[PDB]
Amino acid sequence: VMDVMNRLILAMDLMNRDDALRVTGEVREYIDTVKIGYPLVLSEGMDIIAEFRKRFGCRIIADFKVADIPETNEKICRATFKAGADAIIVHGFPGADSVRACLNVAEEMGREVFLLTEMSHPGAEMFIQGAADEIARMGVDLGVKNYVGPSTAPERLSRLREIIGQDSFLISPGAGAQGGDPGETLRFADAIIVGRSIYLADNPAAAAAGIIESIKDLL
Amino acid sequence: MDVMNRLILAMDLMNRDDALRVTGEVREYIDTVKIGYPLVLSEGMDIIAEFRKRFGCRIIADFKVADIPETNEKICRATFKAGADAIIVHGFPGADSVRACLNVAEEMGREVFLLTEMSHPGAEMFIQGAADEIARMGVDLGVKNYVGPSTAPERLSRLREIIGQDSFLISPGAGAQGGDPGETLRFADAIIVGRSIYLADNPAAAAAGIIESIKDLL
Ligand SMILES: O=c1cc(O)n([C@@H]2O[C@H](COP(=O)(O)O)[C@@H](O)[C@H]2O)c(=O)[nH]1
Ligand SMILES: O=c1cc(O)n([C@@H]2O[C@H](COP(=O)(O)O)[C@@H](O)[C@H]2O)c(=O)[nH]1
Repeated sequence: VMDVMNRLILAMDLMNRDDALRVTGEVREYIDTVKIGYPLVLSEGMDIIAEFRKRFGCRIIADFKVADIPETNEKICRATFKAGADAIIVHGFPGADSVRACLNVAEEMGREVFLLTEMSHPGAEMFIQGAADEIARMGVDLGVKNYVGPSTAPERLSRLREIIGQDSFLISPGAGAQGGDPGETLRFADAIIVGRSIYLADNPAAAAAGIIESIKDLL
Repeated sequence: MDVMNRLILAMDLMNRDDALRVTGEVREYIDTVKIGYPLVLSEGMDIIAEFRKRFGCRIIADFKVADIPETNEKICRATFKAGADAIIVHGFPGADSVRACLNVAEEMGREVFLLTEMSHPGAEMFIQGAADEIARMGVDLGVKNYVGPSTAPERLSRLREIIGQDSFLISPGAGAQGGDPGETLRFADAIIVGRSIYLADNPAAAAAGIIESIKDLL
């Protein structure tokens, strides 16, 4: 499994190239894994992945929540890996064929798929929560090894870890700004994803170091 | 929304030169183009302004927005800054995520399309069972624009029943995926068509032919 420094993944959702680069550079000593999503990619282009790889010693997870038909999923993954992303995040709710399309490209291209099985925000309760156990089990059946589950619902996160087993790799957003607790989350997740708590802080470095100190015994 | 010939081109080619050439070849038949991540992630968001400059077409950004509300807001803002007229959003992540998109669209004078049910076989596993409830959620939220599948006309008809005749409904899956243009337009306002046109030996003749086959529905 990828070796995530300090069990901490920066969610770089600033939409300005200069700011994203400044903040990411400032926390570089604490984090070697960066999640880049559409807020930044749609603002600055896929070349932002190239610039991050040039500037920092960071793994790149493309948080694109892939959610299309299999044929379109295939193209999205091909474009994303071509640009230099190490991994891509895909939704499981569109079903098994859509997930397998992504797995097949990642296999061909030598990269990784993460499966998002359940989400951290209130709206996740309406439709996703009820499908989550089955989406997770479908992931296991398809051979998915990397997963995403919510920091804001420890009870649900614990169940996800059960389903996927101790050998699978699990990352979790929702600590900090959304109210999730880093320590409790790391009881089940391999790494926490953290965005605003860090990138909106007056001192992103101090904020990152503070999170890390709070979980020191877990490293 | 007034779509020429009830036909929306899904431009999923991933090369700028081919995308522009093929769109130019069928321009006389359409005035609405769906641009998705295959083209955008390959060529950049500047392609949206390039299409408007070359064709003056309306642009629907098919980004299947499916994140938390805060991120959805950022995605729509970036998308509309690029010149998109409309954006397609998933309903499965729930109401707050959809409302986030509605807010930005209102702020920038754009439209949100709610994808309530999909066209491919995997849609049966999780989406189909939620689809009616997602459509009702759209109605509750004041959504007026919807997306549903040409490959399942009985499901598309049910979607039309829920949203009413006043809402706008577009539908992918005709052609390559096996849907029928004429049957689909019994329920949808417009059909979305990609491969049947953009992979055809002669895209212009392909578009013309589809239109010929539905000429009585125009
Ligand atoms: O269920 C999920 C899945 C996500 O990818 N995310 C993503 O994780 C990040 C969380 O950032 P933040 O720490 O600012 O709340 C955002 O990029 C968001 O899109 C989430 O918040 N909840
Ligand atoms: O349920 C859906 C929703 C879609 O947006 N689409 C999109 O509609 C287009 C269909 O293209 P095609 O005519 O080549 O099958 C693709 O861009 C696809 O991503 C779909 O096929 N099914």
